[PDB]
Amino acid sequence: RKPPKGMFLSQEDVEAVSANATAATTVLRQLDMELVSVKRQIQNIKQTNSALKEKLDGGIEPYRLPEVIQKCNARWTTEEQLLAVQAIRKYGRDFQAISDVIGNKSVVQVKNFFVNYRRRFNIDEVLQEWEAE
Amino acid sequence: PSGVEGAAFQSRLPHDRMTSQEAACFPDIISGPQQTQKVFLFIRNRTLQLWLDNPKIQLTFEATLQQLEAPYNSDTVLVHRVHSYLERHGLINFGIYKRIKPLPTKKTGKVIIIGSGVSGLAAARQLQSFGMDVTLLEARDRVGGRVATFRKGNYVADLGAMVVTGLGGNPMAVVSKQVNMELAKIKQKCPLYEANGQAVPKEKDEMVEQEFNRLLEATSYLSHQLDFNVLNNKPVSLGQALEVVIQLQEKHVKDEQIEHWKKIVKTQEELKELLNKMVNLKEKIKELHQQYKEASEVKPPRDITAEFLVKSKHRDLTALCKEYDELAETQGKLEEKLQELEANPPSDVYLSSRDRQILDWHFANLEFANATPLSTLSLKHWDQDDDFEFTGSHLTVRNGYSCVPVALAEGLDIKLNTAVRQVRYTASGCEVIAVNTRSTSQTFIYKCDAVLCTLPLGVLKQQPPAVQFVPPLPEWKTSAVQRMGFGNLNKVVLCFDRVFWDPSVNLFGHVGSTTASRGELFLFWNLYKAPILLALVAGEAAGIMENISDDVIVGRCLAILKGIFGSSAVPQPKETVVSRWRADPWARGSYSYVAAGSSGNDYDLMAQPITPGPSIPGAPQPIPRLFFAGEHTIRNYPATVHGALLSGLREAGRIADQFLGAMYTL
Amino acid sequence: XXXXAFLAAX
Ligand SMILES: Cc1cc2nc3c(=O)[nH]c(=O)nc-3n(C[C@H](O)[C@H](O)[C@H](O)COP(=O)(O)OP(=O)(O)OC[C@H]3O[C@@H](n4cnc5c(N)ncnc54)[C@H](O)[C@@H]3O)c2cc1C
Repeated sequence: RKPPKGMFLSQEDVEAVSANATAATTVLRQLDMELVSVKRQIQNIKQTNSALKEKLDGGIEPYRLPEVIQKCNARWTTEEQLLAVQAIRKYGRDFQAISDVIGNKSVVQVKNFFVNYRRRFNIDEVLQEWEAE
Repeated sequence: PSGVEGAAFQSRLPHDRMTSQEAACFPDIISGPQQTQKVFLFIRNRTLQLWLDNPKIQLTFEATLQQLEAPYNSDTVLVHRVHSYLERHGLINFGIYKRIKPLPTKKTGKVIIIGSGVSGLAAARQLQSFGMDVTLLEARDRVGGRVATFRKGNYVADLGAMVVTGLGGNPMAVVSKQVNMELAKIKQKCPLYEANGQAVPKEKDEMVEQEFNRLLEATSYLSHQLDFNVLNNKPVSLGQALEVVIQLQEKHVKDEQIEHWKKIVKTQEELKELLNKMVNLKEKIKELHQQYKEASEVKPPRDITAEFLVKSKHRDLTALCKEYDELAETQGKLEEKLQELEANPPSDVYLSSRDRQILDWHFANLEFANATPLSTLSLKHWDQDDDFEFTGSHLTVRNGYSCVPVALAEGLDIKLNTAVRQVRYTASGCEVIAVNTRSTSQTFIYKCDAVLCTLPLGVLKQQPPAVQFVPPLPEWKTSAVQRMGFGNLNKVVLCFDRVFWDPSVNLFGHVGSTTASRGELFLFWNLYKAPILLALVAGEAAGIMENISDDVIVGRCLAILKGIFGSSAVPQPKETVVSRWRADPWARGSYSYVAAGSSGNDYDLMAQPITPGPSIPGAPQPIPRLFFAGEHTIRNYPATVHGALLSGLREAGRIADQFLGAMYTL
Repeated sequence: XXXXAFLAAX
């Protein structure tokens, strides 16, 4: 009922090789062609990838800046308020970006800021202005 | 089994059932009550048992009944019916037994038996046992036919049959009890030696062997489970089936490799797109960094837009740096995966040259067992006797197998050197025209009631006919004779003066250089006490090697031997013998096989006796005059010796029944 | 072996 293990006996395959007197060596040669074409492709992409790998030499170490550690203060300096408004204008709703720009404010505090001063800082206008971009 | 079931087993019979034959002889029993059937069965088994427990003497009905116990010894006519049925079809009192009731004073009916091969001898001994006038016509100057033993001094070696394929249910068991045969076990271990003389490593050995068996099983699965049995309009042979299975293996291998390398490609391309990403990212990070520096240049105090600009670019830059570090992690992962894939590649090939060579040797072994190119065996049916295997280890006859036919020919009327040239069977009897093989003008005529024809299927196959049948065999029997297969197989006896091989090794191989030459001298046997080695030639090679002189052949032999053992170790053979069976005109081959397009059914056709047309027109359809026996006739055990012998016993029973009458069927 | 037992016809 079942072929031996390690033995692969499909209907489609048998009918496919039986058709001709040498459909055997035909299909087998086709497979050899597929095989070699594939390995060629491998060589190719291996070399382009080796080239790209050569470009990235140096990493980004020269361009990495140290990390500011400023604790979150609840009070909003007029400085930090202005930072904020600009940050909105550039980032829109990305509250995280905004928090990182200001540095000593958390995202919740950010949202609060949004709400409280939403009148006085016309934050509506600001957001739509960012949306234009 | 053991007990009376043991006997029923030993006699190739189901201890708990009535066979079709027994049904025919005893239709009152089977159609009747189960109880009685069981009685019958026990009577049969117990008689069997008796004979078997001592087959050196005749088992008379009186004796049988005397040793029977109640209630089984009540219905004495049943006991008698049974005893006779058994005696008749030689399930008992067959072979060579001291006759209790001395042979009948005056004979009855006349039977001419063509050929004193084993089937022949067996039947003849039975027919004589039953009191007919039997006479045998052997073309040769010796008995046995395809049981042939070379002897010179103490050198003794079978060019014919040689192996007893197991004793469980083998009549030959009985015969051996009757005849002094030095039987010896066959140590199954068989080393292989590539063309060079280097032994094949156990790794290789077992791997190949296993893949072989798996291939076979594969073909079988192809055959029965898939009904792969007719490619073109031609039937399919084992050969083609194996070839296909193999080609599918190679193809599958290629598929595996391709899938794998393609996985690797896909991954490589992922890596590519990744790298591109990372590079553009580093560019953006470079430019950002620059801009941040330029914004840091603007020294404080600064209005808030400026401060926002520095803070901004710093945020953005730390961001892109983050992103890039992630991408670098991902690159790490892709790279190690690619090392994994590139580290685990599927098998390079399906079969190497050494592999395919050893495989070829296993195939040569197969072609040897069946004595024919696997291209010829019937895919479906080539293994149909397989379900009747004897149990036990296969043995060899140390003192030459011929010791048996000879022993069978004691007391028989045999005419050696008599080639039968024509068989004439008529409504009123038969006449058989034969010539003296020595002086082929010296003619003989033999007239008789019936003619039992143990002519080798090859001889029957001959064109133009070695033996003429008048009137001609009918279309159905001829066609059966054309469809069947007769194979070829030869042996080379090498007689040296001292043992230079492994005396604990019974058989060892030699792997053929090519596919074509895989049969060519592929196997050796040390079975004899004497320094005698036996080389085999099978397959395609067996037919071609017959057109080559002895000396050349023994040449190639000693060559391979030297290659395996060393040039300063292989003496010249004091005596050398080479069989050519396909040449032998009293054989025309080795034994039969189930050619593609043939089946077992044709073995049955070969057995069916012939009934001649009526002399006077409008006369009753006669008695059957022409009977066939022999190895090619017995569906469940062809190409053997036990096979022959049984066919002989069978026909003798049939013939006797026909002319002396069966009194046990009432 | 296989088939086959040992040295049979098949
Ligand atoms: C090399 C070889 C090895 C074998 N090894 C084994 C083995 O190991 N184990 C096993 O079980 N079986 C084996 N066999 C098969 C077995 O030997 C035979 O099948 C068996 O002897 C069949 O006997 P037979 O009587 O039917 O044929 P035969 O023995 O050939 O009887 C036929 C007789 O008819 C004679 N005859 C032929 N033509 C004429 C004619 N025109 N006129 C008058 N007489 C004629 C022939 O001379 C012959 O004597 C082997 C066969 C061969 C060739």
